Amino acid sequence: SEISRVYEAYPEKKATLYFLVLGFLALIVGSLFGPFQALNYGNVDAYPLLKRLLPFVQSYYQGLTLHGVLNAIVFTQLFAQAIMVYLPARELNMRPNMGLMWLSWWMAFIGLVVAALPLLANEATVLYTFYPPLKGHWAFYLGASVFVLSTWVSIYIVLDLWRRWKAANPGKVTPLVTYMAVVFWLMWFLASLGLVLEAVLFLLPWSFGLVEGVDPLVARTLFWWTGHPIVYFWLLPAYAIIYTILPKQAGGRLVSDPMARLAFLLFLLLSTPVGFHHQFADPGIDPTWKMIHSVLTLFVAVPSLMTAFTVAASLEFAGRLRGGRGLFGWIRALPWDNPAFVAPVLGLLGFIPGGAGGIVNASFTLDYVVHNTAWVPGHFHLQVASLVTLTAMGSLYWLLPNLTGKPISDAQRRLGLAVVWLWFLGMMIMAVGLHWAGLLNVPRRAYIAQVPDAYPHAAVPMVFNVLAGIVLLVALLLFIYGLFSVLLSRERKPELAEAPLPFAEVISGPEDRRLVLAMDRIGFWFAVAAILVVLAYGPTLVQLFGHLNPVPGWRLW
Amino acid sequence: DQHKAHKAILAYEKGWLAFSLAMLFVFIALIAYTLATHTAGVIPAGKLERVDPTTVRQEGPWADPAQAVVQTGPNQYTVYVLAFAFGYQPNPIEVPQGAEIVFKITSPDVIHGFHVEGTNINVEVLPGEVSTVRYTFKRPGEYRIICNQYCGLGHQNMFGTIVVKE
Amino acid sequence: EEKPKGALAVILVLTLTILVFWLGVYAVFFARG
Ligand code: HAS
Ligand code: HEM
Ligand code: CUA
Ligand SMILES: [Cu+]
Repeated sequence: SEISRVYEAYPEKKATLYFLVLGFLALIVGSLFGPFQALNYGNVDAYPLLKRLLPFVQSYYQGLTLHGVLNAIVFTQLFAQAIMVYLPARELNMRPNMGLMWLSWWMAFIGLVVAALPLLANEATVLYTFYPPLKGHWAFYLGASVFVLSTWVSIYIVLDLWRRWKAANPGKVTPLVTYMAVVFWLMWFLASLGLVLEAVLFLLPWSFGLVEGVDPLVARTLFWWTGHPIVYFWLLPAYAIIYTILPKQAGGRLVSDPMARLAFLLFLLLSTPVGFHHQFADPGIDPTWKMIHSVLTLFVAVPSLMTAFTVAASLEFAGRLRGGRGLFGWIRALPWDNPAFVAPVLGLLGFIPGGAGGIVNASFTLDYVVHNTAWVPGHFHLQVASLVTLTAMGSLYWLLPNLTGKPISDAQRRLGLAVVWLWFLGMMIMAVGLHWAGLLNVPRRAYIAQVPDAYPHAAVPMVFNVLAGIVLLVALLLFIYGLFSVLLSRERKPELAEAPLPFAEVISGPEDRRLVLAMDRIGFWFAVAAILVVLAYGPTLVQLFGHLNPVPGWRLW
Repeated sequence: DQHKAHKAILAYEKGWLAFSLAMLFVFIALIAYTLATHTAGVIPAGKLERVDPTTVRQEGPWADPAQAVVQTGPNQYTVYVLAFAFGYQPNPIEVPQGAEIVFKITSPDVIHGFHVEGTNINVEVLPGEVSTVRYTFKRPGEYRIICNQYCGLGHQNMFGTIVVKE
Repeated sequence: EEKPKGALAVILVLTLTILVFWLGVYAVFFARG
């Protein structure tokens, strides 16, 4: 059948790849509006240009929407069904089932494709949060509905591949990568009901025309169930990558197996019971629970902290191995010639400011300082346009060989970082701007270019955003040339491809085994996780479900 | 170095979880110090106070914008703010200085914000619910009201004023 | 050898930016009391 026995030995590189292509396409299109939306916050109107290049756009806010669905829902979703199946699958030399594994990919193309339409046609300009009563063509709600449900097929693929292993390595622990994704797909299933009970019972009949109204307090409470974990649905993949992979491409080893397990363990507990941080400014939602979720939210920042230690430690150990030496001698010992290794390490620098961000935001009342200002678009860009994205972009160089064949000549190695270093610097410059205007009260989510006399104390951050627009346009464009060029010029030469992708390995101890053994109560911790949700959203969700107060729809563009 | 090294990690790790879990409660704590003093009123009312958005600009204290600063204590003043597809009723809102404004806001159409600029007042306003907050402007003048919530293409243009009379 | 000097220099900073941020903010909260 094949002049590439490539997809008969293993076609987990036949499915996955289509995941990442779709992914890295969504990230290109949606990111497309980026620096346009960038100069807006820079106080220069760019849309007269953009509307004419792509003549299909009508609002600033329509782009805002493309950029939002196509970067944050589609691109991150895809990149996790990629990694989060492919890796464990390989760390076990097992093939994921392929009715299902090919079905899930149809779900995503089917979905996005259906949605994409309204969205281009400006029939659905309600933004990636799509807050009723802003009402979006029935066809959009069906998009996310299936597309996001495509994460239900894949949960299986993993958990299938869990069952079969331990039916054949029975009485052996769970190998790390697998152990990670297991909980991750379980956690994501706890979160995946939020938006799913919201789509089904409310969104769909409404937008279908089977009710004139929805209750937008509950409409946004189900969203925020799903809508927080979903950031940690975007993160943990790059965490996965950084835990198991990074230390290798970077010359070294995972300093602890179980720290890394623990880190994920607390992410299936605390990823979901934490929606009110986003609902701080709602009415009708008791002050007490805002406090709860706020304590809880600070809890969920405790994984990423030790991560901060376990990772930096690794790179440190690795740094010394390459005769790094000075207090900081360890840093330049790192493979700063390698995009594989640069993108997520710059990811993690980035992660620091963006880190504290979350925590300011996370403390109840300190949200009233920053909430809905541009401060927000500051924090998340730092976290997800930057870390998750760079970790993804950078994955090009070890994943895409492993997957197609096609090695990466010194030229690619050059573009490589030209892209990455421009990306980062862009994300850093755009960071201070967005974060600063944020404190001078420039609202987020706004076409502020059309009122370019209104934020006169933004004068200067403003510049920062202008500049970051130029920078990051320069870097998108290299990325296109460096995406289509590491794919399409023809080195589908034989050998290399085949692999264990560089896993790293671990340091070991006495203490390990006792701990590693307790974190394997997957059914058990799935329970406290599911005790925790029901304990926290339950006593509020009951309430409002009794004062369901539906109000009419609205188109308003 | 190497399995030896590994031990030292597992106690540093421990310091990290120790020190770090700490400063977090300091925060949980500091928060609670705000949580018990005047600056706490900018926190939306507990209760649902339900309304019927499609009627509220026609009947209810939100119908007449002229009589929407109702005195309510010797120093309390309820304001009935309405926040609609594309401004604030009323423009402006005049309140006295040194005194307790209890804002009560609602939507007749879609969602809006109401971030009274220079203050903590910063609340999502939802059709058919009544967002309710306390504030005291201790020092008077003009305060612009920005809508920080997308609500369609009037959005980047939705402002209004608080005048607080010297 | 002996010391994770580095990894802390990293968290020390990670801490000092959590502090600068949180404390900086807090005060804006209050400056807007
Ligand atoms: C993918 C992405 C995201 C991650 C990850 C993320 C992490 C957090 N966030 Fe967030 N966020 C909030 C709180 C947090 C907290 C407490 C964390 C925590 O999980 C983060 C803990 C992180 C740290 C403690 C940093 C650890 C640092 C590390 C690990 C770097 C180490 C560097 C090394 C090791 C380098 C070493 C190498 C060398 C070479 C030196 C809150 C408040 O509670 C809001 C509400 C704002 C509002 O008003 O709407 C919010 C709003 C958002 C929104 C806006 C949603 C919307 O559009 O309406 C998005 C998209 C988002 C994404 C993400 N966020 N966030
Ligand atoms: C090319 C570089 C990028 C630039 C210049 C950029 C710029 C911006 C700006 C200025 C905003 C604020 C818009 C507003 O508040 O009105 C924004 C929103 C957003 N960006 Fe990006 N961005 C970039 C890349 C990315 C990437 C790679 C992701 C994927 C993780 C992403 C995800 C988002 C999301 C989820 C929003 C919020 C949507 C909303 O407000 O409803 N961005 N972007
Ligand atoms: Cu009302 Cu934006
Ligand atoms: Cu969140």
